[PDB]
Amino acid sequence: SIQAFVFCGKGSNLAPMQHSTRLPKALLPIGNRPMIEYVLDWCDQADFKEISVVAPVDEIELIESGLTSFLNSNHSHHLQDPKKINFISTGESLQKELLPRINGDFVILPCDFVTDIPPQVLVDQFRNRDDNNLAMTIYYKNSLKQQQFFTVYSEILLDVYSQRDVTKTKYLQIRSHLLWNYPNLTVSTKLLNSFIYFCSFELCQLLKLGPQSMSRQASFKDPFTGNQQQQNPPTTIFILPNETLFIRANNLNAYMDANRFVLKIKS
Amino acid sequence: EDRLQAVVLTDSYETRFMPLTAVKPRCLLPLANVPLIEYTLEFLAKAGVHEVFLICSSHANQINDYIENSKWNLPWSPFKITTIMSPEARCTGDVMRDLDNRGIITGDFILVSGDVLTNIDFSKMLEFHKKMHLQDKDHISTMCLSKASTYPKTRTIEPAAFVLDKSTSRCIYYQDLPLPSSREKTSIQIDPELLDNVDEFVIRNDLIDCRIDICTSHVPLIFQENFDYQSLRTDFVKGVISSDILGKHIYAYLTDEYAVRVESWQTYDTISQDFLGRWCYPLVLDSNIQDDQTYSYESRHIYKEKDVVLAQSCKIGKCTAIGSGTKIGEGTKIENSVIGRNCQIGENIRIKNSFIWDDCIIGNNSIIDHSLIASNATLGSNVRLNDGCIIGFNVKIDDNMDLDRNTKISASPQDLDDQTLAVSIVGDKGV
Amino acid sequence: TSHCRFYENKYPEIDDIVMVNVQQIAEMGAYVKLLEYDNIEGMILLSELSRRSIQK
Amino acid sequence: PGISSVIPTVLEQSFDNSSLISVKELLLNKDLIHPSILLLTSHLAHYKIVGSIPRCIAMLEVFQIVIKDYQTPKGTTLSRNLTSYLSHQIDLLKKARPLSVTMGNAIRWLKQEISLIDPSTPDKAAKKDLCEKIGQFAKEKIELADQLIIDNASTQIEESTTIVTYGSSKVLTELLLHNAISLKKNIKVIVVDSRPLFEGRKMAETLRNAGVNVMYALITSLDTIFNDVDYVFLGAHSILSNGFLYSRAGTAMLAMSAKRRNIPVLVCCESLKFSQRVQLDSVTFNELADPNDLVNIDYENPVERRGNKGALLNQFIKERKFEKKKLAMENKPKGNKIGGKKGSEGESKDASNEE
Repeated sequence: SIQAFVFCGKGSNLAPMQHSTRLPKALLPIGNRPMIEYVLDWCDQADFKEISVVAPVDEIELIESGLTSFLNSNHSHHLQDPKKINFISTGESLQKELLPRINGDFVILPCDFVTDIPPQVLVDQFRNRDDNNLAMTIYYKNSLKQQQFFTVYSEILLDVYSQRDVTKTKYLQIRSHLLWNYPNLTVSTKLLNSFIYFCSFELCQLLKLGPQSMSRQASFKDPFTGNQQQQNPPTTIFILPNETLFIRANNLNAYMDANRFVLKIKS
Repeated sequence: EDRLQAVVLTDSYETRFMPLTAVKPRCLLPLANVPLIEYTLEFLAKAGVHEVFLICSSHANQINDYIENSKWNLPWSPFKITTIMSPEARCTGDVMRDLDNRGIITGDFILVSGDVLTNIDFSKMLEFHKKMHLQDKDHISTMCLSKASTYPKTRTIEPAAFVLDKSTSRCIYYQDLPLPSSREKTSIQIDPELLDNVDEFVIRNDLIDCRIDICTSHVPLIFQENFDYQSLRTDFVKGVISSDILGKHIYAYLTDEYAVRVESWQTYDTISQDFLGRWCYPLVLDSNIQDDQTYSYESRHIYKEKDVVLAQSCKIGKCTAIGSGTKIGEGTKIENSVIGRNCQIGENIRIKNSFIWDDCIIGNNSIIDHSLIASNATLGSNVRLNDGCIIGFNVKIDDNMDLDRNTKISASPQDLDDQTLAVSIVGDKGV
Repeated sequence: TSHCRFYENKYPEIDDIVMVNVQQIAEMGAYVKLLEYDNIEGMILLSELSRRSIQK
Repeated sequence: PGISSVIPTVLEQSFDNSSLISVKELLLNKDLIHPSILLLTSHLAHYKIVGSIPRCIAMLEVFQIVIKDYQTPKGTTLSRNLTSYLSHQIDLLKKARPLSVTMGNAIRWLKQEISLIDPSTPDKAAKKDLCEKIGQFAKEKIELADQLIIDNASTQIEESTTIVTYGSSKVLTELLLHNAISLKKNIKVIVVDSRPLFEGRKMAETLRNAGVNVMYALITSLDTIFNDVDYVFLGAHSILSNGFLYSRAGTAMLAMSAKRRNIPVLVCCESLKFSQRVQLDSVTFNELADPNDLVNIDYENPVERRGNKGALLNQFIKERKFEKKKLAMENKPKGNKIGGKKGSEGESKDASNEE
């Protein structure tokens, strides 16, 4: 009934450490405490029994070793290596591969995490409010240009539009049918996505038949559209994504943020 | 803060109310027995205006007469009414220009466009405006906003879009779309110049239009400078925003209280319904603002004035109003309708969500379902109407007539169906 | 249209067995349609129905 | 076991018959508890819709699900630890929120069933017939009983009637729906609602969703609408063996008003709702909830507002206690429509011996 999938890959976006043959993306010392330590703590807090970690082509046994030695764990962790990984494909191709192993609801949590927020309340929200998908956004660093945009709702708390500023037209465009149904659409600039994903029971059917997803963002939350034409088969509860805001300083790592995280950790 | 002057824009959205306006004007018309300008006047009084400017053009003489008859020409009031003359059918810019040419304004002035019925205490708002002005020199006008009724699905005529701020509250963009009536457009474009200077953005579409502005002594000068502007909401504010004068800012204000402007028929109906319910707290008929009125609130949402004659064996519904001097016979099954002052009724009228204005004579046997009857128009025998029917001024409806949905009736004794004289669409007669 | 007898004749005999589908109850007993012999109604009084919660 | 003791708000000088607090947020749970029970508990903790009748049905469904998921172990027999598990479940439920008589009855029935089937029959064959039997039972003492109630109402209710109702009893809603759509009658349904619960509101909404003329009523404005009203139905929960209705919120007042002003009160009830336990006042056994529900300004349930209220221990002695279930009188409600067709409230437990 309850399970979690842990995403692992390779450091491509990072500049300075990751290109070494023996050092993996999952096992990295940034600020004394390891990268997958926090994730393990989170999982422990969440009371999930069976957790299966998905591994890339590189590092097959190192991750296992990490899981085993040094660390409290006390849980049956399984590390599996699928074949269809090309990177040029982060985790969607892994997700597509592993679907009969899923019995109930699954939670997606990557290897890279800096976390400080309460973990139970997300899960509880996911459980209660009768929703298929839930994601998290956290404030930008307040300590002394083109960024990213996200949509939020305030009363129920919903997500509608999530597209970035990488590849788009010069003028920002909004759809008419996407605006009339659900009238209030607050667009924030400061918020950053922490890449925490929650999935319900009815998601396994779509991946095996028609793949369209890129970086677990393109065809995952955006194809919720039951407007204009309706030419895609749904699984029945209407398809609706959700979002929740948090105050504490805990975010993602991609660019030169590692050095800031170091500064943060010591307090 | 003492000594204030206000400019009220009356007679602006004619022909939009297509069946009416031929002899009698738009603003002079009553909501529930009492005219729409009266509320505005009351609001002005509450605010504390000392000099009132009113614009009249079409059917202006009657308006003037009404003003004269109202209790404000007499010297007891702090404010006096002066009329501005203008040619038939004009834009809001020309009038502004004329006003500027005349030259009266010293300091802050209130510009109200359209017909607004509102219950918000405004002293606080004024104070806020003052405080904001005291912050920085280059600041112009204040705007009013209110949360929409449930969902904007019945409100198709007003698709007002707003981009706002949390910290300082400033508007950016305005857009309109049809959608369920006609499915055509799917694109809206937003300005990319200023983003990081504001940081916080709240985009909202579910907001009721008010079109009320509290303005400083800059607007007429601005209008003089750039004479390309036609309307204040569509072109002007946006223009100001998009680097017209560098450093100038505008205000946005939010209030949860009831404030809706009249522009279409369905909207008007909704407003009437709201009034019938207990949504308005300072604006209830039982208080009697006009002093000539003698209305009193009764059980089961029924409004009644003093001295009403009604015959035995009748059933009543919900959210109804009955004026004074009404002579009603046996039958009436009244549900969700307003009836004007002094109305003679024969026998048996089945009423479902109807509407009747001042001085109407209804004959014998009529089944009326969701339609409006104007002033001095008489109903004969056998009248049956469908949803969303509007009857104009002085229409003498004779014997045996049947009409379906969206049938409009003329007021002039020109372009629309059903003539004011004898028999409507059963024998074509008249001019 | 669905009608006609199942075996040979419209009317049942003596000691023979019939299956009934009950539509409404509690007035006299059960005067309901048959499935073993035609669609003509057959009645039981409130005594022969019980062998040993009677309404449920 | 979980979490016990350590709770805000004082014990109070007035009204302390029952324990006032329990688990709401899940932390450190036993690795044997079925998730459906947990979910139910989570729901009940902050519920708006259900009341007495649907709750029991839900519980039954949950039990059925559990049975379906259950299989006989190699070591321990079918009747070895099941009873213990049931007891544990009951204890959890009690900890969460006090329970009804119907639930107790259901539990008793389950226990009886457990005893009836001897541990010798094939396991697959056992549960196959068990779940069918349980379904049959459900059909009989609930759905069929509801139907019976409806039919009783039908013969008694005249052409074109005005009905005044309270709460969120499902049976009454069903009846109203029947009146609206299936029989087609002129109905005026006045529904009354209180501060902490929006059950009346919900009922009104449901009625609207069908197409009925509804008047929304309040406790502050009661006498204005009566002085016209012909028939009044109350939201039934349990009838005691004295002749008193243990029911939700300000129904007693309504009953009193009815008694004062001409017309008697009517109550629709199930055949299994009856209790052999006896009490004659509201002080005896009170059902309590947290005073946190009455802190905020009304309008809607979730608001989160800054104003004035929000002190229980901070200010100089402040007690903000309320009751969920009250007692309705004996002589005022006379009408009772049950599984045994006809009877009065004075006839307290004549159906209890008949079963």
